[PDB]
Amino acid sequence: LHALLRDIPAPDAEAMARTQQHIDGLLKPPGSLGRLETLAVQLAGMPGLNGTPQVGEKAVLVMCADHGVWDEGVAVSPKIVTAIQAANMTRGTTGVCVLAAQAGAKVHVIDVGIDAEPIPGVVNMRVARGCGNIAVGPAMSRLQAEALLLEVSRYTCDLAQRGVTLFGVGELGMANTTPAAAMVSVFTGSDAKEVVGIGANLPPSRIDNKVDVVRRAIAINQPNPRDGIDVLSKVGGFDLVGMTGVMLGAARCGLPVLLDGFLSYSAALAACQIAPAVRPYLIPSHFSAEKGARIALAHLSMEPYLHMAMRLGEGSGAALAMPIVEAACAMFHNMGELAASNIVLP
Amino acid sequence: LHALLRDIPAPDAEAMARTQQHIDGLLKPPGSLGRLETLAVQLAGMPGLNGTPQVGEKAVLVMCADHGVWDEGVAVSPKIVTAIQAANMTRGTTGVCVLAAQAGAKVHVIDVGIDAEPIPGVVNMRVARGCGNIAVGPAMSRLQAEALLLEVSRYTCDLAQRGVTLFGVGELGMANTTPAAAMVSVFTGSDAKEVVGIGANLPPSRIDNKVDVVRRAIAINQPNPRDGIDVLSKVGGFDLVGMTGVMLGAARCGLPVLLDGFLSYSAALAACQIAPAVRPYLIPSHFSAEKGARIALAHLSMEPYLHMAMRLGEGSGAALAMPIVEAACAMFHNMGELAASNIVLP
Ligand SMILES: O=C(O)c1cccnc1
Ligand SMILES: O=C(O)c1cccnc1
Ligand SMILES: Cc1ccc(O)cc1
Ligand SMILES: Cc1ccc(O)cc1
Repeated sequence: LHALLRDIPAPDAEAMARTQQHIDGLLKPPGSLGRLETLAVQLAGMPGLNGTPQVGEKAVLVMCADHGVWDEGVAVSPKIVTAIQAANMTRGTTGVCVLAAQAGAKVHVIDVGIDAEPIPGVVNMRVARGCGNIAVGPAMSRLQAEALLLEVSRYTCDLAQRGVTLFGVGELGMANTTPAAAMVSVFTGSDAKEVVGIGANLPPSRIDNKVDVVRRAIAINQPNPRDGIDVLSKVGGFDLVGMTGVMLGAARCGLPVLLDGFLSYSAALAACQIAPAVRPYLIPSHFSAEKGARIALAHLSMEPYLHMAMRLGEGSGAALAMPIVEAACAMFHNMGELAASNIVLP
Repeated sequence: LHALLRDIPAPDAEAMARTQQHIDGLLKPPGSLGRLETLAVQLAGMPGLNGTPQVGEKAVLVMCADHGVWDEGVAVSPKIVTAIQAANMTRGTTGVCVLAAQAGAKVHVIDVGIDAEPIPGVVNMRVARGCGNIAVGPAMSRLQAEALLLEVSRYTCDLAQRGVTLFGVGELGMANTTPAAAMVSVFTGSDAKEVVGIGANLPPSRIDNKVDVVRRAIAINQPNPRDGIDVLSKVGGFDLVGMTGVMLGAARCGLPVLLDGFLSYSAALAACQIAPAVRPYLIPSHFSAEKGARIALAHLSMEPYLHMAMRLGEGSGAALAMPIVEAACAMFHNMGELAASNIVLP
């Protein structure tokens, strides 16, 4: 793990310089394609991409798990939905499933701790049957967090070996916006009220309780903000841990990862805390409708491309942005050149 | 034309109601897919779509034309670029070309007034060899505007008859951000300084002159803000007129049109002024980096989906958003249902 972290590659400045010059010479006013140009340069710098913006196979990894905090009344969805939806992921009837198919991406469903019997067809990496109730203690042990990080990381890099060049990250876990808010609060130093949202349609009345739960979780566990693994283990969840693991894995592999929504921002903060070297590999997708989104994104210094007021999760936002990534590549490779048209600008 | 305007259909509220109920029953928390749901309902209301959100063939119409105002020193691009780029559109090496191919859309290049010899392969609807210099008089005659509107409108609806169900609108015309700013200024009642941008890399120094040119255009022509055709003819251009014509045509045909950037916002204001019934058919794509974008969008009451800091034009933003439209349809048609999973929410 320290090995893993040690070996994350830095971005290739040389490839990026070559990319930039190439972009500048395309059939358009310089810088006219804005963020699409910056994206292309970013990709070019990723070692697993072979010095150029390109997209081979795509995969969306969905981390599923239950949370003990559900018992605190922080979520209106029945606990069982996690298990139900996880099975549905195998049938391709879910939101991320539908959106991934549209993008030509494959969905990988991973059970990191669903509180139900095992689901056939789902990748089994179950830590336990749901994590500890963060309100009265830690979600899990540091050892448990570390091992899962390690395990997911490896699975991720392994896909790389099979042609995957672009990852998307997602989750499924009733009550998960609670640990996400706790993490955000801790990493950003924001007060709970500021970052706690309605999650999946939590009634306006029930909010106060959700805020109290987050505060309690923090007070009781005393997570250390300067220690990402400490935070994850104390006030996070298996699903959150798994997402962080994808990010660590893609970076080590020198490949890009598309973030999703709120839950993913939490995991990204953790990952960046654990290894800043991870940052350059992250790509935002959309701007989650969760209340704490703005704060979390500010701390990641990220500006999403899509404003869809989405708040479903599952990696649906990630899938939706994949075409944008492919667009930047298309632009890079298929546009003509100014010089070829004898076009001279100032 | 008055016929044309008379016959624009209202949206089908019945289809929309059915759509909404269907969306609500999908495998997700109600309203969780945000703008993707609203988009789907919007499409369902469009009569040319047959009561459901669907996408058949797609086309991006690019209106090309030169402007006399170029002579005022408002643009750094050589005048000839219009003609050059128009030809390039036939070769598929341009930005919109590359992005359309990615979206599976076909690009239609239409010459409405390029100041050069005719370009083989380009649809010929040339009004004149460039429009009048708006700084000292009108861009064209009202008759000329009306006829072009009519002609483009028809061409548009005709494509419908060949399976096209989704349009994208774009332009190509050196100096065109000048008439666009004038129109915006006039329709919104904003001062020129507020809406005049750098267009295609206009040097910061040269801005003042661009602002003076817009003011002059307005003072001299005295366009009537309550008369969209009056504005277009006086301070617009052939390309701007053509874009408005696409919007009028798609609406009459009961089909959706994706807007592009700044230039397209100008045309949209005109179209809405001319026929408010057009509004429900318009779909924003991205948020142009042009200075006057925010003001123009506010007046259209639109919030784009994509924030890419793009400012190329050509309909590139339109092409880039097409996948989003297809996503809303995919969502609508391919997701499973709550009831089927025995999922009951509050
Ligand atoms: O932004 C998200 O990903 C999200 C928001 C609410 C509930 N679940 C997921
Ligand atoms: O927003 C646009 O479409 C645009 C901005 C600048 C120059 N040309 C087009
Ligand atoms: C130089 C240039 C190229 C393309 C375009 O659409 C405008 C200007
Ligand atoms: C009810 C539900 C459905 C999907 C999902 O991802 C979350 C909750």
